[PDB]
Amino acid sequence: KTAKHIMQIVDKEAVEEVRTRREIPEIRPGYIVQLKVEVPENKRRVSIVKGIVIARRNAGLNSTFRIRRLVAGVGVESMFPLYSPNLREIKVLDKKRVRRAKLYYLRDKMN
Amino acid sequence: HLTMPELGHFRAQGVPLKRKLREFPVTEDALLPVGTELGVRHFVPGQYVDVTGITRGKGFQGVMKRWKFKGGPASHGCSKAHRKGGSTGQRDDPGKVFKGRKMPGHMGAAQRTVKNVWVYKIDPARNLIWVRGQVPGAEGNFVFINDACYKKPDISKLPFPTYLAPEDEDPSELEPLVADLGEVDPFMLA
Amino acid sequence: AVPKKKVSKHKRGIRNGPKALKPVPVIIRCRSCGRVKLPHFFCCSGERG
Amino acid sequence: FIQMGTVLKVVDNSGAKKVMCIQALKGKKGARLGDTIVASVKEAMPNGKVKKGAVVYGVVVRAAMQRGRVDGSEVRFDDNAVVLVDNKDKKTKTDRQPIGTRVFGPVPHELRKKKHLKILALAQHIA
Amino acid sequence: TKLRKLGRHTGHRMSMLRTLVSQLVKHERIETTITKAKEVRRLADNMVQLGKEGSLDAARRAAGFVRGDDVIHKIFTEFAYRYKDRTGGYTRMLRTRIRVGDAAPMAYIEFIDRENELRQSNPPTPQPPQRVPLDPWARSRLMRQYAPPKE
Amino acid sequence: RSLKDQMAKDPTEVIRKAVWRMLPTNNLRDDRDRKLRIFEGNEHPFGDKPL
RNA sequence: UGACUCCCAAGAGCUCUUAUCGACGGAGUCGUUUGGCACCUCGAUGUCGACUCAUCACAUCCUGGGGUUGAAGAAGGUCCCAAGGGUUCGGUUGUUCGCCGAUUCAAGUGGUACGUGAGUUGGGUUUAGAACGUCGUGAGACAGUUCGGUUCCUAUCUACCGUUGGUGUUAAAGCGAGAACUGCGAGGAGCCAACCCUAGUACGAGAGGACUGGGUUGGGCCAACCUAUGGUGUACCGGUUGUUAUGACAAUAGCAGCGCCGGGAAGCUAAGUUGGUAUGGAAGAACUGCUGCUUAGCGGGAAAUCCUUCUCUAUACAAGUUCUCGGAACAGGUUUUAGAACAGAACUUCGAUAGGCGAGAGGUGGAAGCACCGCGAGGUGUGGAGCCAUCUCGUACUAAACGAA
RNA sequence: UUCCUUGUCGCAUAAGUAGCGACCUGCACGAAUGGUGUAACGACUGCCCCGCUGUCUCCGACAUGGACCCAGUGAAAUUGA
Ligand SMILES: [K+]
Ligand SMILES: [K+]
Ligand SMILES: [K+]
Ligand SMILES: [K+]
Ligand SMILES: [K+]
Ligand SMILES: [K+]
Ligand SMILES: [K+]
Ligand SMILES: [K+]
Ligand SMILES: [K+]
Ligand SMILES: [K+]
Ligand SMILES: [K+]
Ligand SMILES: [K+]
Ligand SMILES: [K+]
Ligand SMILES: [K+]
Ligand SMILES: [Mg+2]
Ligand SMILES: [Mg+2]
Ligand SMILES: [Mg+2]
Ligand SMILES: [Mg+2]
Ligand SMILES: [Mg+2]
Ligand SMILES: [Mg+2]
Ligand SMILES: [Mg+2]
Ligand SMILES: [Mg+2]
Ligand SMILES: [Mg+2]
Ligand SMILES: [Mg+2]
Ligand SMILES: [Mg+2]
Ligand SMILES: [Mg+2]
Ligand SMILES: [Mg+2]
Ligand SMILES: [Mg+2]
Ligand SMILES: [Mg+2]
Ligand SMILES: [Mg+2]
Ligand SMILES: [Mg+2]
Ligand SMILES: [Mg+2]
Ligand SMILES: [Mg+2]
Ligand SMILES: [Mg+2]
Ligand SMILES: [Mg+2]
Ligand SMILES: [Mg+2]
Ligand SMILES: [Mg+2]
Ligand SMILES: [Mg+2]
Ligand SMILES: [Mg+2]
Ligand SMILES: [Mg+2]
Ligand SMILES: [Mg+2]
Ligand SMILES: [Mg+2]
Ligand SMILES: [Mg+2]
Ligand SMILES: [Mg+2]
Ligand SMILES: [Mg+2]
Ligand SMILES: [Mg+2]
Ligand SMILES: [Mg+2]
Ligand SMILES: [Mg+2]
Ligand SMILES: [Mg+2]
Ligand SMILES: [Mg+2]
Ligand SMILES: [Mg+2]
Ligand SMILES: [Mg+2]
Ligand SMILES: [Mg+2]
Ligand SMILES: [Mg+2]
Ligand SMILES: [Mg+2]
Ligand SMILES: [Mg+2]
Ligand SMILES: [Mg+2]
Ligand SMILES: [Mg+2]
Ligand SMILES: [Mg+2]
Ligand SMILES: [Mg+2]
Ligand SMILES: [Mg+2]
Ligand SMILES: [Zn+2]
Repeated sequence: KTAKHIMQIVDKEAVEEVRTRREIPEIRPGYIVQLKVEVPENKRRVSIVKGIVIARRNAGLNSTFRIRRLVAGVGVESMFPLYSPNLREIKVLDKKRVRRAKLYYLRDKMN
Repeated sequence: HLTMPELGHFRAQGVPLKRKLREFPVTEDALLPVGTELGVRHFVPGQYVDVTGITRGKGFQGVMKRWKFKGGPASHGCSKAHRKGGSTGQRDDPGKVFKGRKMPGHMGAAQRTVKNVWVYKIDPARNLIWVRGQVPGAEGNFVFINDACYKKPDISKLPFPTYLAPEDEDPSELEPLVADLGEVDPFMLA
Repeated sequence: AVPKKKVSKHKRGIRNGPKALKPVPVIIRCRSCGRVKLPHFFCCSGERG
Repeated sequence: FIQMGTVLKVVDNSGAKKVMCIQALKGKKGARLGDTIVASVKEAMPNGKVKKGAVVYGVVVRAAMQRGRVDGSEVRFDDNAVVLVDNKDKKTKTDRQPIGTRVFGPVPHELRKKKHLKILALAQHIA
Repeated sequence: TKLRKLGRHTGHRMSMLRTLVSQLVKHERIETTITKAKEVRRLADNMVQLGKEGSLDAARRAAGFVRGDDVIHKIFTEFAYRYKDRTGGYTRMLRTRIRVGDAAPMAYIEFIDRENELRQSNPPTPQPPQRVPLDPWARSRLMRQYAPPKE
Repeated sequence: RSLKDQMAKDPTEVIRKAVWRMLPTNNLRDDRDRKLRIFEGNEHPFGDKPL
């Protein structure tokens, strides 16, 4: 119990450390977000990524979210850690009305 | 919480009552007096350590989980031998099963060591060490940390025989120490 | 698989040896109802219930 | 995992349209994103460099199986696609010459670390 | 919490637990196996807490578990008044005997703070307001102690 | 193990093994091995005994 | 007979017998081939192949170390040393074998009842049905083909994998215990490739192109772990079909073997993530040199051998060591990070061990009631609402010493 | 129905002792022990393709019933010692 309590304390402090240096907006399923992603594998190449949030998981500093988009006609799904330092900027562009927390039916959608 | 013999051992050594005891072999110059407090500043961030603990228990286990045996087919006539070990020897020469034949039995809850475990961060205020990757054992169980044998740490950098803090030292004033990674970007020279 | 030989009384006695019953170390007797019982067994409430 | 029997789309202009993987060049379980496979051509255009039934090498540029990245990110594509590369010179076990001259569709960031630099140079979209 | 299977499939298990809680509310004390009582105590406490909440939503949730109009009325009137200031722990279970026939250990389980309860309960004590806990490091600093002089 | 390595390791075992297989194989053998006290040097603790 | 080793050396090798070979003829070794015998078993020792699990020998396929070359270098040939670790997936065929395709550092040869059916299969063969060809007057036959054709056993002993109970180990309490060790001894671990630098250097006319040393990235194998990812998550949340019931409304419950769909934390798990694939010493294989001066001695010397890292280990009977206790240790109860039982570990009332209650996190996704819009299905607001599998924190209300035991 | 034989050629596959189409050298086809075809039909025996999948790469989680444990009752083959 004390071990898990220590993990929770350290995670809470780590999350509050990040949120006082960078601005991270609230991200929900169905949100159209645009973000700039630095990929350190590809010589730290920065690209702009835009898509609809289809999934989210709240796990403290290791919270994740998933983005579905079309790139040159091919559907590309990307999962990002929310507090990753390689996300330079996150903007929320639009909010679609959805009824659920996971939108995996969008993969079977024609568009 | 203690039996009377253990309580008497602590009483006659003149030390406060402890939950876990472990003995470490040392050289003669590395001895410390009874009652010396050891903190996380024994280790230097960036060094490698060996971590020993009792692994996760798995109970009684079959050959497929315990030894990665392949088992049998799920169809094509196979009769009640889907997860079994198959043959356990040869016929009459040797006429016996050899020692060490991999069979079902208890798995896990055993002592194992992970070598060359990298120390990322030292937090001396809370006596916490951040160390990269997995460590054997359950949460809340005890592990034992030594210098790494394979990647031996630098002799001139280790606090010997231990880090001896002054008593005029505040718990609030110590800041965490992170391993120095250098100034050469590993993603930009490739 | 069948037994190859009859089991002797010696081997049967050796097998059944550890399966002998042992006495219970602690026995409680209630002074009111007289029930003989193990610890953590309820028999009686006190008076002025 | 891309393995023996996997049918892949061909997303360059080498003339082939569909291949079936023979093996992954590395890995017991098969090929992930960025790996090189041996394949045989199942469908080809009538006028192209590569004919039906030929044994070819191809670099996986789109994969339906998710692939993790160094900072915890993941990427996943809808289908499985290859770009055909030269296999006549078998002593050059490094960055191989693409057969075609154009690459259609998105291309993973993984090609730089796996040293598929010519395909990365030929690509228009990187995901 | 370890939720026991009791050798029954889910429909049978939940039907039996609902029937047992209803019989416990009706009779105020029943005898069953120790394992079944360790399962029944949590659900009986949940039913009492639903009666203490007292709303229409609580009544509809409780009517989906317990059986009988007398049981739901007893829960929402008599138990609601009786356990009004008791925080939790509305039930007591005590091992009694070994059953002939299958050597099952048996236990009484009863609602407390009533006439002819098995033991006298503690008075209903309201909980103190929520304390902010100390850090595990401050607590560990305060937990250090030596052996008492007994030699 | 060679005789040279055994002599380097523990030379008393050489004598103990030579004597052991020269004794009859019965239940008295280990009692007789108990009486065989071998020392690598000139020093032994039985100086108060009638040697 | 077969396989392998050796002796001779005509001849081939431009010259040159033995770098590579080797006619005519000889000597052996092994016990895998084809055979010979008929000693065991006919009051039964169940086939070939596949699967699973292996283990041994070395006459070595790869990796490691060498001598020689008809060895410039690269690539090889040949022989010696070496069994530590390895030695692929597919197409046809019942096939072993073998061919073919794609690979690989390599895709070794043999023994183990041609290892392994009280461990799996049952495709071939080798009962009874049927057909073709052929042979037979015929009933039938084939060592030819073809389609079909019951695979029993609850483990007593040895062996082996695990887990405990007792017991010897004079001690001074006729001694009984709790901890912490040491390790006689045993087991495990032992791999390889590609690229880059050294270096387009050495070598070579050129084309080509190193040894040595050091890095990086992979593959395989092994040891763990669950933060995140994926799967699952049958007493969580929501949607929904048929029916029965609570008279109806409203809100639910049972069953459709989670009724069916969409999600899902913990836990488990790999498809995920980590950690190893060392170091140092000793003795030394082929081989290599130095000293001698005929007996020898000494130095160097490999993925091999022995210690060292890792795991077990005092029933290690010469039975070990240290600290402590003496109404000690157990037992019982609540549990669990542990678990078949047993065992371990926590807690056992001057107590957070479990339940309950309260708060928060997490999941789901917007409860009911009421109001407004609409003829209506329905929509909007109140309102990140309501609910609760788990996790943390607070709290003795219940059960653990409620043991006035 | 062909021993030699996995005959040879063609289609097909990355690769096909299979299958289909040829050829004729029919070991040892052949005309009511019928010859050659044939729409429809077959729980008959082959071959190929699409769909689909834990058949497999490579196995994992969960659920019920046994196996485990306690209390009742209580067999079997076998057995020179
Ligand atoms: K022989
Ligand atoms: K016979
Ligand atoms: K070699
Ligand atoms: K050589
Ligand atoms: K073998
Ligand atoms: K068999
Ligand atoms: K047998
Ligand atoms: K026996
Ligand atoms: K999970
Ligand atoms: K629902
Ligand atoms: K219904
Ligand atoms: K014929
Ligand atoms: K006819
Ligand atoms: K039929
Ligand atoms: Mg397998
Ligand atoms: Mg399987
Ligand atoms: Mg059967
Ligand atoms: Mg089965
Ligand atoms: Mg024998
Ligand atoms: Mg955990
Ligand atoms: Mg002895
Ligand atoms: Mg013979
Ligand atoms: Mg017989
Ligand atoms: Mg040899
Ligand atoms: Mg050379
Ligand atoms: Mg071998
Ligand atoms: Mg096929
Ligand atoms: Mg085959
Ligand atoms: Mg055999
Ligand atoms: Mg064999
Ligand atoms: Mg057998
Ligand atoms: Mg069987
Ligand atoms: Mg058959
Ligand atoms: Mg005839
Ligand atoms: Mg047949
Ligand atoms: Mg069988
Ligand atoms: Mg030893
Ligand atoms: Mg594993
Ligand atoms: Mg996980
Ligand atoms: Mg987690
Ligand atoms: Mg997940
Ligand atoms: Mg209604
Ligand atoms: Mg019903
Ligand atoms: Mg019915
Ligand atoms: Mg049901
Ligand atoms: Mg679901
Ligand atoms: Mg799920
Ligand atoms: Mg020498
Ligand atoms: Mg040396
Ligand atoms: Mg002893
Ligand atoms: Mg236990
Ligand atoms: Mg609690
Ligand atoms: Mg939420
Ligand atoms: Mg609802
Ligand atoms: Mg034939
Ligand atoms: Mg062909
Ligand atoms: Mg034909
Ligand atoms: Mg005829
Ligand atoms: Mg006729
Ligand atoms: Mg006819
Ligand atoms: Mg019984
Ligand atoms: Zn009584």
